[PDB]
Amino acid sequence: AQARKLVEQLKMEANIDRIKVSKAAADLMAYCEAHAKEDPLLTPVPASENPFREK
Amino acid sequence: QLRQEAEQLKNQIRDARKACADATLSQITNNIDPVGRIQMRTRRTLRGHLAKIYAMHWGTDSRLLVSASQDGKLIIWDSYTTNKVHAIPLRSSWVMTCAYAPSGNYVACGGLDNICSIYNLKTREGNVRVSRELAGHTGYLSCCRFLDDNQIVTSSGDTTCALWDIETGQQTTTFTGHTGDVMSLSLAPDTRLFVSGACDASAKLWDVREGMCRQTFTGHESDINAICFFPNGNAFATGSDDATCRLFDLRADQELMTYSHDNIICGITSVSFSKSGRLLLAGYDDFNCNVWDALKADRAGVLAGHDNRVSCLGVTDDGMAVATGSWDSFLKIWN
Amino acid sequence: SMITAITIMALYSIVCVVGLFGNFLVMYVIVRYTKMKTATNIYIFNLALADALATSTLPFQSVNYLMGTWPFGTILCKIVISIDYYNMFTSIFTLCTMSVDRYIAVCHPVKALDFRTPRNAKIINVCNWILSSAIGLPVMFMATTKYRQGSIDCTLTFSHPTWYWENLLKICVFIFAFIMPVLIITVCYGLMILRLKSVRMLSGSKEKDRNLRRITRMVLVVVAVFIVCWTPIHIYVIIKALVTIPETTFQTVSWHFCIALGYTNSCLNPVLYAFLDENFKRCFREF
Amino acid sequence: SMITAITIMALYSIVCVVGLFGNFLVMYVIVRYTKMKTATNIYIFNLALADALATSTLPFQSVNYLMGTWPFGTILCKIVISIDYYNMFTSIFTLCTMSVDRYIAVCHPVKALDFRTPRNAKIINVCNWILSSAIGLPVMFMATTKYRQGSIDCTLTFSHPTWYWENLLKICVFIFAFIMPVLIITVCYGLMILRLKSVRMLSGSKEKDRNLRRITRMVLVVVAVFIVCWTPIHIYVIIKALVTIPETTFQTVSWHFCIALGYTNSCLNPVLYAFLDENFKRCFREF
Amino acid sequence: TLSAEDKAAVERSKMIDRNLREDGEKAAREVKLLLLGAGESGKSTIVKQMKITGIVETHFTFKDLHFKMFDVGAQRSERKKWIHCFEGVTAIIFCVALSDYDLVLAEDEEMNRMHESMKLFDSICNNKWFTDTSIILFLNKKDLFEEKIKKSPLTICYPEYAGSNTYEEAAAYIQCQFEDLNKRKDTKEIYTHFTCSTDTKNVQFVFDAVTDVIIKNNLKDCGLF
Amino acid sequence: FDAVTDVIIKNNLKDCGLF
Amino acid sequence: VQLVESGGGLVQPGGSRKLSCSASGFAFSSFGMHWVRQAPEKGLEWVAYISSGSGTIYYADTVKGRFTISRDDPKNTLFLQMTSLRSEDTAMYYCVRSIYYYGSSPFDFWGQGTTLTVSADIVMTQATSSVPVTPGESVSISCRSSKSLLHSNGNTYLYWFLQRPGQSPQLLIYRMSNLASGVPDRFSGSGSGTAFTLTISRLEAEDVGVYYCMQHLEYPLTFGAGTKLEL
Ligand SMILES: CC(C)CCC[C@@H](C)[C@H]1CC[C@H]2[C@@H]3CC=C4C[C@@H](O)CC[C@]4(C)[C@H]3CC[C@]12C
Ligand SMILES: CC(C)CCC[C@@H](C)[C@H]1CC[C@H]2[C@@H]3CC=C4C[C@@H](O)CC[C@]4(C)[C@H]3CC[C@]12C
Ligand SMILES: CC(C)CCC[C@@H](C)[C@H]1CC[C@H]2[C@@H]3CC=C4C[C@@H](O)CC[C@]4(C)[C@H]3CC[C@]12C
Ligand SMILES: CC(C)CCC[C@@H](C)[C@H]1CC[C@H]2[C@@H]3CC=C4C[C@@H](O)CC[C@]4(C)[C@H]3CC[C@]12C
Ligand SMILES: CC(C)CCC[C@@H](C)[C@H]1CC[C@H]2[C@@H]3CC=C4C[C@@H](O)CC[C@]4(C)[C@H]3CC[C@]12C
Ligand SMILES: CC(C)CCC[C@@H](C)[C@H]1CC[C@H]2[C@@H]3CC=C4C[C@@H](O)CC[C@]4(C)[C@H]3CC[C@]12C
Ligand SMILES: CC(C)CCC[C@@H](C)[C@H]1CC[C@H]2[C@@H]3CC=C4C[C@@H](O)CC[C@]4(C)[C@H]3CC[C@]12C
Ligand SMILES: CC(C)CCC[C@@H](C)[C@H]1CC[C@H]2[C@@H]3CC=C4C[C@@H](O)CC[C@]4(C)[C@H]3CC[C@]12C
Ligand SMILES: CC(C)CCC[C@@H](C)[C@H]1CC[C@H]2[C@@H]3CC=C4C[C@@H](O)CC[C@]4(C)[C@H]3CC[C@]12C
Ligand SMILES: CC(C)CCC[C@@H](C)[C@H]1CC[C@H]2[C@@H]3CC=C4C[C@@H](O)CC[C@]4(C)[C@H]3CC[C@]12C
Ligand SMILES: CN1CC[C@]23c4c5ccc(O)c4O[C@H]2[C@@H](O)C=C[C@H]3[C@H]1C5
Ligand SMILES: CN1CC[C@]23c4c5ccc(O)c4O[C@H]2[C@@H](O)C=C[C@H]3[C@H]1C5
Repeated sequence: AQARKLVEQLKMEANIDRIKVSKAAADLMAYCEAHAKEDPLLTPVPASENPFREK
Repeated sequence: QLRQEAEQLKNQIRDARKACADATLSQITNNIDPVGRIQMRTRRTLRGHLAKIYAMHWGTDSRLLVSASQDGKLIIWDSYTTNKVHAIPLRSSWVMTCAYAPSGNYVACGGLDNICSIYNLKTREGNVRVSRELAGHTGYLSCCRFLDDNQIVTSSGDTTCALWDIETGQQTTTFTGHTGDVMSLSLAPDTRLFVSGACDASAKLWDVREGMCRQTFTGHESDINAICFFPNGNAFATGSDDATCRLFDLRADQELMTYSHDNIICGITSVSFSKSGRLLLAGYDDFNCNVWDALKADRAGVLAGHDNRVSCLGVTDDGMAVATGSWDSFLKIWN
Repeated sequence: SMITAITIMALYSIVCVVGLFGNFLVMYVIVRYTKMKTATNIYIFNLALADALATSTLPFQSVNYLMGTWPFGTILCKIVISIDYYNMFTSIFTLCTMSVDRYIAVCHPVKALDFRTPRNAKIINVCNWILSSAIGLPVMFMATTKYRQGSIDCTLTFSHPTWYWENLLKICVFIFAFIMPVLIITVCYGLMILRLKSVRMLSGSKEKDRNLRRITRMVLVVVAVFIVCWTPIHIYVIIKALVTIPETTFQTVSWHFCIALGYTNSCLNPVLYAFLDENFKRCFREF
Repeated sequence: SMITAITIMALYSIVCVVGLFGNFLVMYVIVRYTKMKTATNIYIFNLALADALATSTLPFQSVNYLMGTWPFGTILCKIVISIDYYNMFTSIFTLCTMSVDRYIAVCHPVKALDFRTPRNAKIINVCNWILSSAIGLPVMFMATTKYRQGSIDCTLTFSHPTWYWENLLKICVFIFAFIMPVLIITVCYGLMILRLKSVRMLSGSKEKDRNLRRITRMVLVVVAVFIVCWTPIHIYVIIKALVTIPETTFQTVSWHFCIALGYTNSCLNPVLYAFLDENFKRCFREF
Repeated sequence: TLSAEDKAAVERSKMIDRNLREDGEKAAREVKLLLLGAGESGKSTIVKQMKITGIVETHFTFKDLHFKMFDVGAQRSERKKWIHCFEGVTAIIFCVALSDYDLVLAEDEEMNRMHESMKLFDSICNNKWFTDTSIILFLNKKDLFEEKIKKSPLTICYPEYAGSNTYEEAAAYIQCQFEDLNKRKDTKEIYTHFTCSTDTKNVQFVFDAVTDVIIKNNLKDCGLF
Repeated sequence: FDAVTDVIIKNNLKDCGLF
Repeated sequence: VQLVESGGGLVQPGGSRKLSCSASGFAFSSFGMHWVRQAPEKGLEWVAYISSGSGTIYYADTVKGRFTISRDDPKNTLFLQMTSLRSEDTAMYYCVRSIYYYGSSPFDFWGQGTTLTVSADIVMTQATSSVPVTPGESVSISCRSSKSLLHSNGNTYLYWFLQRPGQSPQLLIYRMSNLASGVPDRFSGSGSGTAFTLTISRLEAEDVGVYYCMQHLEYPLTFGAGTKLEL
């Protein structure tokens, strides 16, 4: 009975729409490139704009 | 016949995964230039913990942060000024997780006592008291995250992940199907779905509304200690005990990239992402945090200065700072 | 119960009255007749003053025992405990100084010409009171009043850890007020007796031998009274600290009896030192 | 004549160089690596500082012997004599405090939980330096420079009578720096060894018995080095005071050799306490 | 420089620092003990004797020494993942019953309880997180063991034991078997005590073992050991 | 000298009052 | 949460009087305590402050020395000691609880006020004194300062209070960016350094009262004159 429930969930998992990996990779790269300027970690912020400063 | 049918269906899913994949991600990411050396210097050194720190959760305002220790204290801090905003005494010392609400009103904690305690911060009395105690877990709570001020998703050691109505005090949706305790969980930005990794080397995508298992990934050798979503909500890097970090795509339904290095054999405790998502920051057992790149798959920086093992790591909401959690009872903020 | 309390209060009353009468009588004879023109009379006057100030705190302990609580206040509790600790060391150091004075007077006469001057006796006595201030001031700072079982208690409170500083106080008071003074007094008087036996003047005839025997008897009485009086209270404090003993009526009587012997030495110091002094005895016989 | 002076100067130079190298090396390892987060490392750091400050005055005595006169001036003469007397008592009191620390750590573990804290170690160490100020300040006041045979002499001058205060200083320094520390160290370590033998963990197997024998050997080496180093200089000072001895080349060599042994203990304190410490030994093996 | 609210917030942080240092000084003196064993070993009995879901915490004070006992028997989850939390513990109290050898395990009845307790002790003793932590071993139900060993021999469960049927010999042999399971005998003591109906002796034995552990810790702190 | 020393001892003992 | 004052009545000049305020329903030891006085026909005025744990104590320059402030945490009572009272001290004294951390709302709860009648520096400027308004229209209230309240951390320390006639005053807007807990969205604060503006959309009869602007940049705290509205 437990094995039947496992097979039922496995059948549910199998029938899923899968897109091409290259298109998703292009989406991931475009998202990373677009928001790079906003990210403080990638490009160092000036000290005056920086909330954390030496005391 | 059904037992053999399960193996045949798994073989069919494997064949479909192989059929979908055509190009390796490392070949496609060759075009983008490497980020280069990334040097982060400690800005603040935070004290007041006399016991082993296990977890920290960032506030939405990027200034407030909570910390969980074995002295029986949840201490809410001010990152900019190094002040202690609140100090919450705990009934049970053994605590393994702590969450901060998106509105900032509530703070959760949980551990070996099988109880999730919700702490109100905007009370008129002025002392942080217990609002609601969640019970009914047969296993140790390992992670908890606020979907809303009234809803919270917790992971437990009884192989059951539950959705809790804070006001009602009972569980609405129950999630089952993990062989072995669920070490952690992360919330997507849209908050409609979450993925939780367990100790059967699997990470299963879950749907809060439907309540059933959407996807399952089995790319890990041993077990999953940590799991964090990407900012778009379609990918999630995973941390494991086999000294590897793996990236899984929800739409592609397969493993994108694998992060590993020969000399590092220690397990990964925690992973996180920057604002853009380009930098993958992880926590290791070798006392040194390593920064990785989402596309280039190299080491962008090394964080050192933690005397004892790194329990947790979290990157703030706007991405201005990174505070690392270690077992030496010091939280250090890296900009 | 009633008989024990009456006996203890009567013992303290007799000790206090005899001590105050002897000390103030010696100070009255010194001030009105001798006028402190000699070094030995300065030492005897400082001994009488230290014994009078030590005996003055005794009715406060009598009231403390009879009532069971301290109603005198925190400030007077500090003053009484500080004066008690201060004048115990002051009286014992005065006894040691007089023993060293008689040792230098007999064994080193040429050096005694330099030593036995009124100015040097005033300097050494002021140094004795200053050295006693080292135990006087911190005991004054530490003494407070704490409520125990609804009754105020006048005692000493120590900073954490309590056990370490309490043992450090008890051991330092024991060594500095018992071990070193008994050794100094015993060795100095014993060598003094040996030198007096060596003296050709003291020997030779029956009358001179009688005078030598009287001097040796006086010295032995001084040493015996000092040891017999101060030995039980110090040993009892050490035993009480080391081994917890159940409270008994006999235990309470032994505690207040050892304290009575400790003050009894101060009471008998005028009789031994001033009354038996030949120079004072001539003054009493003249008037 | 020439050979004797060269030998004495070489002995002082070897003692000073080894002592400064050991003391500053231990203070460098403590500051750069340990950072004084534990009570025992605070005691070892104060021991190293006291030994370094005591060894720092040694070339001034070397120049004083070689020249035969003191050209450094009155103020520096006061500073050198005061630092020498101050840091001798400071180093010996630090040794006594570490002996009491290990005694409480073994025999009274529940009380050692209260005693062995960094705060209490800082309080007791500050009390040790304050108690050493009692011998530091008056020696600073008394030290002057007097012209003897056309040569300046850096020494201590006492108020009249000179003999009384000079004996009082010598006897107090002898008792407080030799008699009481040897008794405290010997009794505390002996009872510590008896308690360690009582411990079931240390006995039982050949390897554990070997470790127990190594601990007992370490304790006996510490006690033996302390007694052997400090005993000749104190006994020689007492003999020199009591009995006048004719000046001889051998007498001068014995005087500077006993002073060399006295500083030699301070030189060998880093080797015994810090270098043989397992916690420091792990730090040396890691780097 | 700082405003009035910033100064008052710094003063609030200093008051929180004073409270945290006071609570840390209170917590440092308290001795933490880990309780382990099977469910039917007799954990509740020995806890009630010493006194007179999730984690059960017991507070008792003996000879001015505070004890924390943590009972972890309620949890059903995998022990390997939360065992690293208990690294800084004074001693491990491991309780088993001597009468378990004839009573077969309830789960499938294919393995003797005594050998499951041997594997239970073997996993805890050889754990990488517990290398210098001593184990306080308690052997429970000795009177029932005496009756059971009179009625039934010890040879039937495993033929390796060939000694004569004696209560003292069988008890000492089972004690030796538990002692043999230790693979690092120099840095880890095993304190074995037979439990009984007398309440005082168990608490005394625990105080003696904890006193020896505090002696070991103080000697390591000094550096002699 | 010895007689003078004995006279000084007598004067000292008289000053102390033991004699 | 409740604060009640006792010890009022008539006092002869040159005498002494010791007030006591009892606290109920909150942790008294964690809040700093303010004394605020009010003249009968003038605005409010600050008296003194004691911090939690008695770490720091501040006074106004006009009341320095004569007034002594203390607090007792195990009995939860705030004590004000008054010595050598003068004819200008005929005012009603309020007790105020103020917690201080990032995101806190100090001056949120006000006392009831005890009457005391005796018988013989950043200047906050209210430009207007009284404006007749009708229920429904938007109401504009302006306050000005003598010093720029914009601190370098970004916070502007201006608090807005409303004292309803015959009732205790309540906090409306704290730090000019945040609304107080329990205040509707009808009130809004805007402006910049040295020029502040208060707007009341959808006027109500309960809103009618006296409006105070308070600076909290440095001690002594100086209040506004008080803009009163009417119908
Ligand atoms: C509170 C008191 C007891 C503290 C100690 C006071 C000291 C400073 C007092 C008490 C006894 C006093 C001495 C008593 C007797 C003499 C002899 C006289 O010819 C010169 C003064 C001299 C030498 C006094 C000097 C000052 C003195 C030593
Ligand atoms: C030669 C004789 C006169 C020397 C006598 C020295 C005496 C007076 C000094 C030296 C050491 C001092 C002690 C040092 C430390 C303490 C601990 C403190 O919490 C109480 C005072 C107390 C107990 C001091 C009392 C006075 C003291 C005992
Ligand atoms: C045991 C320690 C702690 C205290 C000892 C104090 C006494 C007993 C010591 C200290 C100074 C010593 C004296 C030093 C010098 C001399 C001169 C000699 O011609 C006779 C013996 C005599 C007088 C010694 C006798 C013993 C003595 C008085
Ligand atoms: C030798 C002479 C002069 C003095 C002897 C002093 C000592 C040895 C004597 C005098 C007082 C005696 C104590 C009197 C009372 C008690 C309480 C009792 O429950 C135990 C014995 C004990 C503690 C005695 C032990 C011995 C004792 C301390
Ligand atoms: C050298 C000076 C500075 C310190 C001397 C420390 C020694 C002598 C002190 C410190 C710790 C003390 C012990 C602390 C606790 C107890 C238990 C009590 O029931 C009997 C006394 C006893 C056993 C004390 C005896 C004296 C003691 C051992
Ligand atoms: C001229 C000098 C030598 C006089 C004595 C100075 C005293 C006051 C100095 C010298 C050594 C110093 C100690 C050295 C080491 C430590 C450990 C550190 O973690 C806290 C401060 C502390 C405890 C210091 C306190 C102050 C101290 C005791
Ligand atoms: C328990 C131990 C630490 C107590 C040590 C007490 C020492 C430090 C104190 C107590 C008695 C003091 C001595 C008392 C009298 C004099 C005479 C003076 O002209 C020089 C200083 C000198 C010699 C003092 C030096 C410091 C001293 C020896
Ligand atoms: C001889 C005088 C001048 C100095 C003596 C100092 C030393 C040797 C004395 C002073 C305090 C004494 C200790 C007092 C208390 C105890 C507790 C007991 O359970 C063991 C012995 C022990 C530890 C004593 C041993 C000897 C001791 C340490
Ligand atoms: C037991 C060992 C470790 C230490 C022995 C120290 C004493 C006993 C030794 C070491 C130095 C020796 C002294 C060396 C020089 C002289 C000068 C000579 O003209 C008389 C003998 C005399 C005074 C010696 C007497 C004995 C002596 C003081
Ligand atoms: C108890 C304290 C305060 C005072 C102790 C005084 C004693 C020990 C002092 C004072 C007088 C001193 C004596 C004075 C003179 C000499 C002659 C000298 O060639 C040998 C030492 C000798 C013999 C001294 C030995 C020590 C001595 C006897
Ligand atoms: C004269 N007088 C002084 C103070 C006190 C005391 C004595 C000896 C050693 C002490 O440690 C000590 O302290 C107290 C007290 O314990 C008991 C008796 C009294 C007595 C003797
Ligand atoms: C370390 N150092 C300190 C000062 C001094 C000295 C010592 C012992 C007893 C003394 O009385 C004494 O005083 C001087 C001097 O006489 C000879 C050696 C030196 C040595 C030891």
